[PDB]
Amino acid sequence: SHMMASVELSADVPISPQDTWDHVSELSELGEWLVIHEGWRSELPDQLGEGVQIVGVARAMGMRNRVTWRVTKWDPPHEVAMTGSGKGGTKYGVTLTVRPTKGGSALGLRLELGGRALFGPLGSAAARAVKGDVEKSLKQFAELY
Amino acid sequence: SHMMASVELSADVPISPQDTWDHVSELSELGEWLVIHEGWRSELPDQLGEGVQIVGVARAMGMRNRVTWRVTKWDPPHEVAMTGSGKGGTKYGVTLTVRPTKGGSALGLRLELGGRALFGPLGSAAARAVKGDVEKSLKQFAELY
Repeated sequence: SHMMASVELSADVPISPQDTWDHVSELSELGEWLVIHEGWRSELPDQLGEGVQIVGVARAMGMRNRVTWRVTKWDPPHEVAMTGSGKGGTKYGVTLTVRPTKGGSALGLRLELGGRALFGPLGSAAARAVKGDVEKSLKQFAELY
Repeated sequence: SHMMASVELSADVPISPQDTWDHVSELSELGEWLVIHEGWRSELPDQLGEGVQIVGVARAMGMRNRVTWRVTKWDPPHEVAMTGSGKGGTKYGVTLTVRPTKGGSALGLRLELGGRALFGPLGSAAARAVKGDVEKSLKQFAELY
C-alpha cells in the first residue's frame, strides 16, 4: 500500500526514569524538542491513553501537514507509541521508550515517515512486490476456514 | 536505520468474527496460510500476549532467514501485531486484524518487509535523511531537561 523509512535511536540521558517519562508524556511540550512536531490543533486529552486521537501539525522533509495522531500503545512509565495520518496519504509513526540505565535513563525514539507524499508514485511502486505474498496468504486463509 | 515496504490487504470469510479471530490467533497454524512463515524454532507459550518472543523461519523475496519475532500488540478478538528482527538487516512486521463484514468477517493482513538485505545499500540510504531529525530531537530533549 505504501512505503516507509524508519529510524530508531537511543540516547543515555542523566535524567531519572520517572522524570524522562513525565517529560515525554507532557505532550504540550512535545513540539519544543521533537523536530517533526510543530503544535497541536485539539485540546490535549485529560488522561492520555490507548485509542486517543489528537490533531497536530507535522513538518517532515520540507512539508507541513495536519496529522491525526492515534495513540497505539500506552505503557507508563515505559512506552508511548503513536500513529498519524495526513493529507495526501502521509503516514507517520512515533515510538518513545524509557529504560532505566546506569547514570540515568535511555530514551529511545523511533520515527517512521512514509506515504505517497514522501516517496512519490514511482518510488512507492516498490511495494507491489509484496502484494503477491499478501493476496496468496489471504486466499489460502479463506480456503482454510 | 532501515527502509520498509508495507502492504495491507483484506479477505472476506463467511464465518463469525470470533471464529476468524480464534483461527488467526492460533499462531501455531500460521505456517498453513502465511506464505512467508515456514514454521517456528521456539515453542509457543501456553497463551499469547504482548512481549512474547518466539523464533521462526521466514522466506521472503527468495531469501530464507531465521527471525526472532516479538508480539507488540495483543487485542483479542480484534488484532495481533508482531515484529521480527532477523539477521542480515531484514525487518519483518505482521499485523492480523479481524472485523465483521457482510456474510461474516474479514481478515486483514498487513505484511511489512525491509532492511538492507531487501533494499540494498543504496536503496536503504533514504532513511538517513530521517536519522538526522531523530538525532536532533534526541539532542534537543537531552539539552532541554
